[PDB]
Amino acid sequence: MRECISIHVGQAGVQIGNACWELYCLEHGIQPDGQFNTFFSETGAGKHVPRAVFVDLEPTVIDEVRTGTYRQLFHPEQLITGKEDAANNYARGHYTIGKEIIDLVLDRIRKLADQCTGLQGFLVFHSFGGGTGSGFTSLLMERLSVDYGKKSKLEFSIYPAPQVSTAVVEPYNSILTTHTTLEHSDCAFMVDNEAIYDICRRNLDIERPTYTNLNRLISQIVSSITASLRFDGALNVDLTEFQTNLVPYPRIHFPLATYAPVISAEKAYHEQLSVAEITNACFEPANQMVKCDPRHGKYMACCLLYRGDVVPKDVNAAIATIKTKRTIQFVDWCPTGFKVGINYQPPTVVPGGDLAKVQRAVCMLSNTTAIAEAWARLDHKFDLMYAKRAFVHWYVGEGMEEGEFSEAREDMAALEKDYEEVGV
Amino acid sequence: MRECISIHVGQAGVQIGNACWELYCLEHGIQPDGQFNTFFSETGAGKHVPRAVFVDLEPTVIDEVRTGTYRQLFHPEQLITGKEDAANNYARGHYTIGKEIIDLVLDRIRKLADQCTGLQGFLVFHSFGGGTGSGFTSLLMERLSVDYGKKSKLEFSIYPAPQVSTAVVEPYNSILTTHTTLEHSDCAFMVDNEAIYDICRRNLDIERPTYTNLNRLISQIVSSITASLRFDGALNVDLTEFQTNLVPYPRIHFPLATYAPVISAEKAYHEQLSVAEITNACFEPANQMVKCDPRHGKYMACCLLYRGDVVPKDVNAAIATIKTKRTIQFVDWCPTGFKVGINYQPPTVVPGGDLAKVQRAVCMLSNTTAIAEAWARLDHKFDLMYAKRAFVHWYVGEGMEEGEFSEAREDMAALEKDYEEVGV
Amino acid sequence: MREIVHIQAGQCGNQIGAKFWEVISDEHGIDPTGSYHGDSDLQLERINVYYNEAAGNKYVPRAILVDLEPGTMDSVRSGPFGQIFRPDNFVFGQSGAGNNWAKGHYTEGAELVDSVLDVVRKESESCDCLQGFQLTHSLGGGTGSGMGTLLISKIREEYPDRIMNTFSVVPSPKVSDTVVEPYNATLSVHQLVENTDETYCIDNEALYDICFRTLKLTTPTYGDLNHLVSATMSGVTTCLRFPGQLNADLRKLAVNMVPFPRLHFFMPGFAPLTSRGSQQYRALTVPELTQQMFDAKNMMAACDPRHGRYLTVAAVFRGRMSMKEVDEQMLNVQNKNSSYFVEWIPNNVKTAVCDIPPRGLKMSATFIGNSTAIQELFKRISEQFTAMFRRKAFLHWYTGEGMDEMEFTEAESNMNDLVSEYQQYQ
Amino acid sequence: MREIVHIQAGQCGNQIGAKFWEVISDEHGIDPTGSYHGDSDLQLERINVYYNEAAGNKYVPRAILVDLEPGTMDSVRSGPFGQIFRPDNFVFGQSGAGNNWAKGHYTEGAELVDSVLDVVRKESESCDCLQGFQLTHSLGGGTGSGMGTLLISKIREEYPDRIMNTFSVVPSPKVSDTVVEPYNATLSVHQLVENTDETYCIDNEALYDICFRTLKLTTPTYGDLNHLVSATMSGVTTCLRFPGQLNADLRKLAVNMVPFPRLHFFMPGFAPLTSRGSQQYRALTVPELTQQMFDAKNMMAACDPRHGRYLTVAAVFRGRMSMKEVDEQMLNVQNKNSSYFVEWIPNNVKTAVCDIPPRGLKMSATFIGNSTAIQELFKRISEQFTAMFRRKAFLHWYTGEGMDEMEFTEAESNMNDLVSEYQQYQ
Ligand SMILES: CC[C@H](/C=C(/C)[C@@H]1C[C@@H](OC)C[C@H](O)C(C)(C)[C@@]2(O)O[C@@H](C[C@@H](OC)[C@H](O)C(=O)O1)C[C@@H](OC)[C@H]2O)CO
Ligand SMILES: Nc1nc2c(ncn2[C@@H]2O[C@H](COP(=O)(O)OP(=O)(O)OP(=O)(O)O)[C@@H](O)[C@H]2O)c(=O)[nH]1
Ligand SMILES: Nc1nc2c(ncn2[C@@H]2O[C@H](COP(=O)(O)OP(=O)(O)OP(=O)(O)O)[C@@H](O)[C@H]2O)c(=O)[nH]1
Ligand SMILES: Nc1nc2c(ncn2[C@@H]2O[C@H](COP(=O)(O)OP(=O)(O)O)[C@@H](O)[C@H]2O)c(=O)[nH]1
Ligand SMILES: Nc1nc2c(ncn2[C@@H]2O[C@H](COP(=O)(O)OP(=O)(O)O)[C@@H](O)[C@H]2O)c(=O)[nH]1
Ligand SMILES: [Mg+2]
Ligand SMILES: [Mg+2]
Repeated sequence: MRECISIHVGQAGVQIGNACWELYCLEHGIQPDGQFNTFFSETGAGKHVPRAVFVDLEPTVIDEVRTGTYRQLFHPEQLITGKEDAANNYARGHYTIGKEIIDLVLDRIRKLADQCTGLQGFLVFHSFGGGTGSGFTSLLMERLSVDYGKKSKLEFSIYPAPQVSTAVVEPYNSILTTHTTLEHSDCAFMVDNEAIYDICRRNLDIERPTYTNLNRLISQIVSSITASLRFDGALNVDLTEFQTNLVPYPRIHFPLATYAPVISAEKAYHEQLSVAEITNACFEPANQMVKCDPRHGKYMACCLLYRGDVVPKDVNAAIATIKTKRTIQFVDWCPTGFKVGINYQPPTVVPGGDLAKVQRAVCMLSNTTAIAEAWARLDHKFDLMYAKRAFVHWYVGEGMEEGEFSEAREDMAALEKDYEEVGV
Repeated sequence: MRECISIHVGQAGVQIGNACWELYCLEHGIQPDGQFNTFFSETGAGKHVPRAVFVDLEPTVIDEVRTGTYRQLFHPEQLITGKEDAANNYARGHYTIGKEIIDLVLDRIRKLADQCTGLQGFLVFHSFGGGTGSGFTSLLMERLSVDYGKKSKLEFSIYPAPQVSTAVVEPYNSILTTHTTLEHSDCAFMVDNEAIYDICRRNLDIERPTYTNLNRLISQIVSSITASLRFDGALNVDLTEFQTNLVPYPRIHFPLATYAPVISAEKAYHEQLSVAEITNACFEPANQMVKCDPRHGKYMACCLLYRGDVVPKDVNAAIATIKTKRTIQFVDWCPTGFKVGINYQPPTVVPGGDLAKVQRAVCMLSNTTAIAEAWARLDHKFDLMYAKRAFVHWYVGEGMEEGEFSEAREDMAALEKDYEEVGV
Repeated sequence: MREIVHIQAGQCGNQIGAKFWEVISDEHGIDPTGSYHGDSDLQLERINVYYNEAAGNKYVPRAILVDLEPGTMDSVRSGPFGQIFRPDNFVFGQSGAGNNWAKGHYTEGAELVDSVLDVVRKESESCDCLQGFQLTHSLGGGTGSGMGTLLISKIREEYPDRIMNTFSVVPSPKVSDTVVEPYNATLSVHQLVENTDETYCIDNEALYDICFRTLKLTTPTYGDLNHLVSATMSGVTTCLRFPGQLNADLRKLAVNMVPFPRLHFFMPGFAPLTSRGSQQYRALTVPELTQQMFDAKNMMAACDPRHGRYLTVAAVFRGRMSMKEVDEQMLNVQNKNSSYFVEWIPNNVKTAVCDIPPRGLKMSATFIGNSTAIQELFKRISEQFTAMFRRKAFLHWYTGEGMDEMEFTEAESNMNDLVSEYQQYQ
Repeated sequence: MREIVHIQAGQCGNQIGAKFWEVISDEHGIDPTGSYHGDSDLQLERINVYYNEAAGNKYVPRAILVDLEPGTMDSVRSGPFGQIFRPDNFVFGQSGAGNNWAKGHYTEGAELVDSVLDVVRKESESCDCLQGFQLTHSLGGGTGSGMGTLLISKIREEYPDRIMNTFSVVPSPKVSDTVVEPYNATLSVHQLVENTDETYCIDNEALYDICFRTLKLTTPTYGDLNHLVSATMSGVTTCLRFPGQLNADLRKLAVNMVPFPRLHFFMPGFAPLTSRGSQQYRALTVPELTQQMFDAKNMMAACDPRHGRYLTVAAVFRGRMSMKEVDEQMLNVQNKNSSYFVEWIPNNVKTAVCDIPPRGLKMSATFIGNSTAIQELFKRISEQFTAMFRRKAFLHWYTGEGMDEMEFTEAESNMNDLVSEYQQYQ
């Protein structure tokens, strides 16, 4: 049967993973003590065990998981630990400390694969900017590529925001990650914290958020992406289809991920929440989950994942309407720029949560030239930093070389050029 | 189906809107918690939600609405708020503060339009003289014109009285509004507070009134205007018909609005309240809801909206009688100067109210050269004020220019000339 | 939205301010320890206009208390509501001001003003949407007059698009309280003409008249006079803090009351003011209240309003009342006595109404008049000043602090120009 | 994993250390007899970072106490938490250091240092994964400065791939505490430039300012100043000892705070610091805390931060808070006042958050700033040093211990180079 393996790497990734697992449990009625095959590997005592890899170089987040509510759910191995974190240092992830743990991780992955009779591939959770999530993740991905080749390697990545950050070596790390996951990862789905905060401010009418809320939101999106593997419905999408439909050229593979309706209990009753409306919301500039205007960019390819009550006719109508709008610009070379997925199973509400129950929800994954601007900004930042050789002694002092940075910059430039070409 | 969207702007407008919504609820049996399509957009839980836009730059009136009885009825968006009011300053509405909020309002309007399958157009409630109701409303109207074009834009406007006022920059603002809603609004229906007070003194036999009563009276008129969209009856009038029937020339589009019978419980029993009598009352100088004598002016076009028990024969007879009177002067060029609308549904009584139950009621909308005098008076006032350049530093200090005033005056003069021509 | 920052400067300014904070506190149901004990939700809805909330449902007035000498503020702290203020918002110097505008504006005050500005900035940063500043001071002394003016100058420079309004206690024609009063007043007024949006002119002689002639009070205390002033002050901002039928605002009032930028000196009044003996004898009708409001004997400036014309008057009514009645009364006053209202501004009276009346009254009203009669005050001050300056009497106290003759002449010129302007519309 | 070894050297170093161990003990629920009396499992989970466990659930700080004279350590032992330390971890000599860097570094200290190194080795052998060393000392004396520097040199040579961080009490521009301070400080600083990964610069004058201006404390004790320092110290390592949303680390902070290897001198701060009188008057919001953090008056070095630019700042927040809010505040500071942040490093502020707040507070924060303003301290020291050295004043005390003129010149050269480097980014 259809089976996939999750990998959660870092602090952020692990946090996201916790939320995801909670959501999954809520969906499939599994208790916190383990009392589906797609995600939960079943054993001979009416016990369901997640099929995930949990990795951190700092033993803190993992320790929390091990002590908390869902400790009996997880295996005592899936949760892997180290001794000291990378500390926002790609070099300490990719070269120095990662090559101590990576083997174990690989072994675990192999074991998990062995336990499956049709592994669709991988879902990986990391962060552009973090020390572990940048370098270690990259290393892992390379190894996976070497091993499996034609198994799906999907990534969920926390992109650094333009006007806000939490680390002053974040441009370097991200750039390095981009350089060394450009020839491995098939899809890298993007979420941005600033964007999420903006969404919270606007749609939810909440202006005192925290990381937990963000994680929950991310988990919803993840669930939507993966809902076709675990339930019936017209147009059952696969993990392998995304690659086919959202990657026109192999270097160009960063699509944005957005969710609608993200709305509180008060204006759920006021709104109709029809299909068309939701679709419209999905394409609105402010509702997007990154800091980019899709008015400044042409949509190459979009993928829509309707979940709940949806008459396909209505969906079609909505799509037609979207096409009609002047705006919402598409590229010349992609007329058919839509993929549609439908599930009978509705979204699931998490107790003590932000979101209310809905009849129908939609998740949109869109690959566009709007991200080019973001990339350019990042490059500029990098240039500003690297011109004075700031922080370079840390990276060079653990493995890296002067020249690698230059190469990375060149690669970024090439990517930008490609994007520009696509735009024409 | 037939659908229209209400817009309520200012303090006064918002107050009026509250009353209107109460009246609507009473009519259609909707509870204060939402438990028709023409005004109430229906959602999937046996809940009815108004289809209105509520706008104020000062967050006080809106806050009151949000806390009061009908808080659950309204959406948490339809009620829009700002931070600081215009303070009787057209310039702070039209130029400075309005261009912060206007976009949001436009978006809301668009959303509402999208939710309709046959938008008849708009009903807007503001005030000539107020800071927000003058400038902001004008701005909104212009935007609407730019967007929709051939959607009906009806206005309900509180005209400043001649011998009484509540603000000593009221001539300026009103003039500005007139200048910038002369090429946008199709109809601007008029009510005057002094006139209403006079009516209360005379017909109702009440001489301790308040704003609430006035608002209720206005709401009755509004209901009468809109009763044909929501009930059956011979001669079902539309919002689009008013424009056709009451606007002989595009600049000339201010008709007076009057209601009969406005009478208390004591002399409801004494009076017969026949159709003819009511019609006669409608054309009487003192009963009119503005400070103008229609003996000093020719009626261009009149529209009568009979509501309740009415034999059309009786109505015809009444009209004939009216025509006979020497008122009651009509223009040479408009022989057919009557439009007749009838509804089987009677008027609805509001608990703790001024008015008693009646069999039949009539609302008259009349476009006449009597308003020319009022306009002239206003112009004179403006001239008296502007000759010394009084208050101009406030307006000029936020956007306006010396010259705009002159232009406005010229426009007013032109309007007066047109009216004079029509009179001949 | 609509936060107001209060500054109280010098002896009189701090004293009036204490009373004002008491009154506002009682209106909002706030006890001296910053706890709320009200009965209505309306009490808290707009509490943010004057108060800042702290841990444990504590409310702290956005008030800055300024003096060059510690005595008055020590007394304030010792007082009933004194413990409600933020300790860090007392800003004081050590040397007195000697009823000397130069010491307040140029020397002693110059040393302290930066510290005050820092506190002001801190408070303004806590405002979601700061409306503006309210200042309380005297015009005749050194601190309130010199230091106060200086503060105003600084704040207007930094926040030129906010409202700057003052309650300014002025000298009285009969019985001056200091010898250099004319000098100080003229020096302050010069600065206020150019740096404030509105100034409420309070005359202690008028207050005494009110106490004796109207209230029948044998033995008025400064406390009692202060109370009256506080009541007027509260009236002005009522429409920011409560609902109504015609919701006024500071800015709105300014728009309707200032037809030319320099003419922003108002005569305040309050109603009803009735003796404790004759309370049951009066019928509390809106007409009667209106009559009280427009009675010269119920004004708080050193003017005969009948010796000039009203350019504009703003009336703010509090309680339940018929808008019909109010409007009719306003019409009647203007029609009957059109000679007392400038003819070039039709509808010289603006009305606002707030539903929630002050404690112990069903109805009340506050009156704000921009009358050309105010010129008399200025003219009298100018005469006094010139009487001294032409002999350079007392001048060494000011030249010793670095002021020059030319400044005094400039001040005189400004004053005279103002008077001329007023005479135009008279 | 992540064990930290503490070394406290000389009088000030031992005194500050005592307070630090008290504070940490109370945080972990450890009583003076090494018994745990906590209420949460979080208290013990990472107790190994600072403590070693012994028979009978006894916890013993991994602390090495060093002095050339016995007095101070005798006092420490006599003190409240003094009995918690391992007796074998007191390492002392018999002859004093006479405020003489040469005696600490080359002669008296040289005789004792091997014994200290042996103890250090013993402690490091008990670490599953030793993170690094924390040193507490003064820069102006003989023992903490000379001996302390020497120890640092030795340990870095032996453990060059571990973190070496110091809390270093420096001389203050107004009121020096010894005559040879400039010499000692320069000699220490020379060594620290090359042998430490980060140094927190503490100025006693700044502490006194904090106590008087901010805390409103009439009579601060050295104990009280020490407390503040201890609080800052604890802040730095909070993320090793407790869970969080953004788990920081020493190494992470170093990575984000040191853009060039020699520029590793930080100005520490702590928040909130509020007077006992005015506690209820403050609303404890993250914004307000941020404002406190960035206020020059709340810094613990002898700098005006406004006289330079921030290269990087690390903020560590403790308690429950909205990450959204924190990030927004950080953005606002940088956008509003971009001139105070070096333009070549976008996102100059790094934030970390630990869920568990310190005792008696719902929220707190610790501030670590790498500002080019620090150059002023160095420049002033250099001026002082040169003033003496050009006359060879007091020099015989050092040449008598075998030091040569050339060393002093080298030290001066280093200092000047450092200053020049700082000026580059200014
Ligand atoms: C951003 C880095 C930073 C630079 C500046 C200028 C920062 C910015 C702001 O704080 C964040 C100032 C702040 O918003 C206030 C105005 C409320 C305030 O705190 O400013 C200080 C004086 C100011 O320097 C002038 C302060 O010392 C300071 O450091 O300010 C007086 C104080 O009295 C209560 C109060 O008025 C240095 O680290
Ligand atoms: N949405 C979300 N973002 C997070 C979370 N935790 C961290 N981040 C973001 O991730 C980035 C930091 O990377 P981390 O994952 O914390 O770093 P790490 O992978 O543990 O790497 P090191 O700590 O450097 O070894 C920042 O942009 C954070 O805002 C989380 O729980 N949710
Ligand atoms: N009939 C009626 N008239 C009102 C009401 N409220 C205000 N008015 C009238 O409207 C005019 C004042 O305009 P407002 O609507 O109060 O002003 P606004 O639109 O809020 O504008 P600003 O307050 O200036 O920002 C005056 O002529 C009032 O008599 C009301 O509830 N009913
Ligand atoms: N109404 C009133 N006037 C006061 C009060 N205290 C002082 N004054 C008046 O203020 C003027 C004296 O100025 P004052 O404020 O005491 O001097 P300062 O401290 O230098 O500003 C005189 O006209 C006094 O009559 C008071 O509490 N209330
Ligand atoms: N903050 C603080 N400073 C101290 C303490 N004890 C001494 N000092 C300072 O440390 C410096 C003197 O050095 P000290 O440590 O006593 O000399 P040592 O024993 O030779 O290292 C001076 O600047 C003193 O002000 C203390 O307990 N706390
Ligand atoms: Mg980590
Ligand atoms: Mg308004």
